[PDB]
Amino acid sequence: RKTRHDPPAKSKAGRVATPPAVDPTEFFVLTERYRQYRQTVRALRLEFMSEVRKKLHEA
Amino acid sequence: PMKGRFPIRRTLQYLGQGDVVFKDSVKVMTVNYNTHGELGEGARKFVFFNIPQIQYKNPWVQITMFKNMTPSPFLRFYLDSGEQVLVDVESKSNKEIVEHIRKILGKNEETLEKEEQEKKQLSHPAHFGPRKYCLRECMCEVEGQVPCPGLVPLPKEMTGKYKAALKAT
Amino acid sequence: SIARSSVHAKWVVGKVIGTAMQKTAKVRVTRLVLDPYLLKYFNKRKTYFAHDALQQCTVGDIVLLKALPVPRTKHVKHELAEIIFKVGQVIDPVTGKPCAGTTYLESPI
Amino acid sequence: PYPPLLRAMILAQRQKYGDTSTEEPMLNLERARIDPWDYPAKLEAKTKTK
Amino acid sequence: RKPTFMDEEVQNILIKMTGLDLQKIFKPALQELKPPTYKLMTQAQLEEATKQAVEAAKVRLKMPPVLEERAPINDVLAEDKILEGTETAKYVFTDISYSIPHRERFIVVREPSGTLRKASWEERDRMIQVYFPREGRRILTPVIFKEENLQTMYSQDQHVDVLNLCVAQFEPDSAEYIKIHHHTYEDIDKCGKYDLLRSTRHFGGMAWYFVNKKKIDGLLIDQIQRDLVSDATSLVHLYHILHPXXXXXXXXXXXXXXXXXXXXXXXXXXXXXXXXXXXXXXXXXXXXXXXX
Amino acid sequence: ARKKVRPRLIAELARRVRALREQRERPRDSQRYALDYETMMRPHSGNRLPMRAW
Amino acid sequence: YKDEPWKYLDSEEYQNRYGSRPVWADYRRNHKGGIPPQRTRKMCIRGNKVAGNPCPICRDQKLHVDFRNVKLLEQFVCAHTGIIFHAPYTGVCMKQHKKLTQAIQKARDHGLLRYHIPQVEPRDLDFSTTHGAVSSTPPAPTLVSGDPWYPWYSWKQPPERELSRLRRLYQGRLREESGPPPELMPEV
Amino acid sequence: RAYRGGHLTIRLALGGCTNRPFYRIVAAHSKCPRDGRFVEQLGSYDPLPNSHGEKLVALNFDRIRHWIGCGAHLSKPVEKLLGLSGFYPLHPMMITNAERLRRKRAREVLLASQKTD
RNA sequence: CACGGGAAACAGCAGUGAUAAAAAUUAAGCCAUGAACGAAAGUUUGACUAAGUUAUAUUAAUUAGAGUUGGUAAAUCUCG
RNA sequence: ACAGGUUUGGUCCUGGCCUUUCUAUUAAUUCUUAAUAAAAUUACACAUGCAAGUAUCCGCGCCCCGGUGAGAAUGCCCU
Ligand SMILES: [Mg+2]
Ligand SMILES: [Mg+2]
Ligand SMILES: [Mg+2]
Ligand SMILES: [Mg+2]
Ligand SMILES: [Mg+2]
Ligand SMILES: [Mg+2]
Ligand SMILES: [Mg+2]
Ligand SMILES: [Mg+2]
Ligand SMILES: [Mg+2]
Ligand SMILES: [Mg+2]
Ligand SMILES: [Mg+2]
Ligand SMILES: [Mg+2]
Ligand SMILES: [Mg+2]
Ligand SMILES: [Mg+2]
Ligand SMILES: [Mg+2]
Ligand SMILES: [Mg+2]
Ligand SMILES: [Mg+2]
Ligand SMILES: [Mg+2]
Ligand SMILES: [Mg+2]
Ligand SMILES: [Mg+2]
Ligand SMILES: [Zn+2]
Ligand SMILES: [Zn+2]
Repeated sequence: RKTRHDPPAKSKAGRVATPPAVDPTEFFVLTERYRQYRQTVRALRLEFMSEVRKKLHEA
Repeated sequence: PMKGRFPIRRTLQYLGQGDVVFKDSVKVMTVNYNTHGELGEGARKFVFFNIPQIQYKNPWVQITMFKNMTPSPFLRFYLDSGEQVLVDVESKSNKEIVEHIRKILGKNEETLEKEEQEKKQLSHPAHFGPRKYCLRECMCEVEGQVPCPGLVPLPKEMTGKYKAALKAT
Repeated sequence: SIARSSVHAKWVVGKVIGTAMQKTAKVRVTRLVLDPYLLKYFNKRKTYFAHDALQQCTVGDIVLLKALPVPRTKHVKHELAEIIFKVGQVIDPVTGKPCAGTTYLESPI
Repeated sequence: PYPPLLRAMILAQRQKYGDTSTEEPMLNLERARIDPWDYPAKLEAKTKTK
Repeated sequence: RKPTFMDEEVQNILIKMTGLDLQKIFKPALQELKPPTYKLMTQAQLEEATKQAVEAAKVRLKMPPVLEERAPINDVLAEDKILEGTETAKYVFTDISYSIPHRERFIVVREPSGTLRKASWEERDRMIQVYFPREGRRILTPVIFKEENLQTMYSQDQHVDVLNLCVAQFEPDSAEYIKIHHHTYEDIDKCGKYDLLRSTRHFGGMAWYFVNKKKIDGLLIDQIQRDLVSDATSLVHLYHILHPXXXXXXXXXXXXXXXXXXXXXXXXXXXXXXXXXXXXXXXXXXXXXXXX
Repeated sequence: ARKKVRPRLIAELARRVRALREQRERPRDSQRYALDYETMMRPHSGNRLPMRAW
Repeated sequence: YKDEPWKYLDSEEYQNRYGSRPVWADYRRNHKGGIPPQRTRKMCIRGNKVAGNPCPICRDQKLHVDFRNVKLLEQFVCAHTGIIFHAPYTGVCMKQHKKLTQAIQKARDHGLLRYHIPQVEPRDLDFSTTHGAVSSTPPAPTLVSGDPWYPWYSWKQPPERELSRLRRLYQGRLREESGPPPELMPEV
Repeated sequence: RAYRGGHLTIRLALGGCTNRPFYRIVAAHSKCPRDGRFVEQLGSYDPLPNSHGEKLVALNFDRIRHWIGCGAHLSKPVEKLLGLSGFYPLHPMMITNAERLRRKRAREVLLASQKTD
């Protein structure tokens, strides 16, 4: 890979990222599916933390 | 080995066969014995045979020996708690010192088998890696799976240049 | 309960080599190390510095060294715990009577 | 509703343990609350709860 | 009633029936040979070494537990039919934790139908062999258990090796285990070859397929052919335990019981061919008349 | 034994140097976040703002 | 001779030539020193040519490599250790070494050729079929009513205010394509 | 080696014989190399279907939930596997890619029936 | 050890002089994985994937050429 | 090492040197194809291209992967 102190390309300069298109149905649907997803997952995570506490402090 | 007058004790086998293992409290061990007498006899025998086995099995434990200081032979033990154990060895047979030391600070054969079991479960059959740590490696090997392309060149389709020559054209 | 010394040294038996510094004993420690070629154990020695409060150690003594929780100097990791054998004066731990070599100076009766 | 394989797991272990109560495996979403991404994050320090 | 192999009656009787032959028990193995070690012994120490050889031969004579046939398990933990559209081949997920008993493991399958189903017994077996490799076990099923190979092997009188094949390769409650076990007992029933497995640990399998299938024929005839009275009487005792209420059982029991009485009565009330059992119980009796 | 004795004096020098020069040359936010509106180009950071932010 | 192996090994030509001794009994390999190159020659038989002093196997073309003959494939495997012989032991070329290995393997696999199979105890120690993994669990309240396992496996068409603000944000870049998910897959 | 930062990450390390890939579920550091050093082996994955047509995955769930229990992050395909397994909820982009495929199947059934005409 | 000084850095991927007994493509994509950001679609990645070049090593056939023939050590005749 | 040749008119003894085994480079002679792997003289100088971006600002990242073995008896192991 590159490094901090390396010079940037001549072809990378005049180019800033052009975003991908958005679709409303799919998008909102996704914000929800994901919202709920990391919801149940951040739940199972705290569950696993309770597990770790249990194993260790019962050790 | 020829030289030495009981070379069988410089064997690797004789070092792993002799059994006493020391607790985690025992750190220093002093052996104080006498040169001249028929009353120090088995002790010198204990030095000349068993100290080898002890020491091998107990590397981090310092063992020392003092000759002809005190008129009668003994063992001294210095533990982590500052507990100083004293084992009087006089007319004792070699084996009696062995098994009495085994008695005082041993480790239950149970404890040993449990510990070694803890270390054997550390080696897992299911994993995959270099031949050093595990058995199987890339699963070129395992039965139902795909034979890896070194041994058995795969069908023409599954090749990358086939998929690219088909995608381009 | 935290008081520790990171040194493997936690307890040692060692001879007293020298008195040459103030309140500090120079102690010879002797371990059995295995030579892998011959399969044979020899005495490898290490010179340890110890702190004595009494300045009590004559040269040639047998001394029990206790680890010090916090190092004093670079070279002082230890404390004289107890004197196991005094040089020229030894009391039998077994019978508690004074001795020189194999000779009881004070016998029973 | 605990995810299918993990549900079968909890059911199997509470079954082998000797507990026959068939009650559903209910998970609590109580502490899982997440702010949406427009929520400004405080830049101060790391809070140490003593 | 509750008769089973692991009951102390069936166990002590199969133990006294099996017999210990230290020659067949401890046999030359085709393993890489090492040089023999020697020692000089007293009489006492020779008897001690004998009792020791017998004591290890006991644990070598340990019988593989017999088990009835498991019932194939199909259960669906979940369904999502949006995942059916993936159109990919089966995913198989296996739980490996060293502590968990292999009966307690979770073997999972996700199909192109996008449903979560539990794997079958043969699939569980071959997965637990892939990820917990065990020696004697072939992940892909052996060609040797085909009937051609099996029969060509039986001609070689190798029955103990096929029985041993099945002990390692498959599982005690599986289908093919009981299949080729009972098939083996069949092909030792047709050739009268029972005495092969005499000193073998597979004897219990013989007596416990044959007391249930209710042909005690060749076993009793080969027991009174070798002039062993106590083994035929103990076999009749077994058919008396696993079948308590029947004509032969309670009649030839309540009437009277001994070697001659119970053996001759369970010879005439066991009707497959009683002529050979009565002719052989006539033969060991005339030869018990001649030698004494 | 294992003993490696060796000084490094300029390992600290560069630290004091970089730190003091850092606090003295620390950019005030006036020129820093200052932006050229036509090119959408930051003179200070050389960082061109994203296409959704114009 | 055709494929049938037992024919020549029972034969009088064989019993005359090799006698009762094994094949390779009289064979000797010729090399640069007292120590033979650590694995023998690749293939002795090439194109139409057989090279020099041929192997015990391939000098006589009446001998066939198959998994059928116990007779031919016996002497190339040790009696007492029951292990195959590497090519330097016997003297056979390596092609035939590999062919013999696969042969003897396919011989032991069909039960034609003996080997040692040890006593191995049963897999499990205790068998309990009673576990919740083996026996069918109590299928969930989400299974009996056929419900998707979570609220979000079912596609919900969003409110129009939310979608029109979602257009209001993305206005220049927006690609708006209706998202109803046709329920059954198949196609040509 | 010694890094500036980074997290414990459960991911897929790629070993391979080139055109027959094989994966190892592995507990590691984020900034260390792909197949490189790791804390503990967790599981494995087999990309190519076998004689019975089965892509094979071995997972250790006790240690998976111990490491996820100690604050580990999971990679995208690790959530594909753990989601499909049922130990986790199905990832949203599985159902999203589902939707994409379903709609492209209807659009191309309509393409097949527009071409047949 | 870089505050400073010489001075203007491929010991990243390609490629090029000089030098050495030592000679891969100034090649294609982020499709798989890992990484960086991201709420998220996703964007980038000479890591990597798939190629391309080489008898440098194994596998396999389509492919026959090299060394040797006093002794150790397999194998020789007539001339010069 | 299962050892072999080689001191003397000759025999032992001591004793090096060499051969027979396996691997890697380069070279000379030859070489049909594909597959798998590995690709390396040179801490000598470097033409041209590219290897760090992402993202509603800020921010996060930018020898992390990757290269090399120059240097240092450096260091493995173990607190
Ligand atoms: Mg500077
Ligand atoms: Mg380069
Ligand atoms: Mg650079
Ligand atoms: Mg050049
Ligand atoms: Mg590029
Ligand atoms: Mg390649
Ligand atoms: Mg070559
Ligand atoms: Mg080759
Ligand atoms: Mg040619
Ligand atoms: Mg010759
Ligand atoms: Mg001379
Ligand atoms: Mg001469
Ligand atoms: Mg002379
Ligand atoms: Mg020479
Ligand atoms: Mg070359
Ligand atoms: Mg090269
Ligand atoms: Mg340079
Ligand atoms: Mg490195
Ligand atoms: Mg390196
Ligand atoms: Mg030095
Ligand atoms: Zn492979
Ligand atoms: Zn040949």
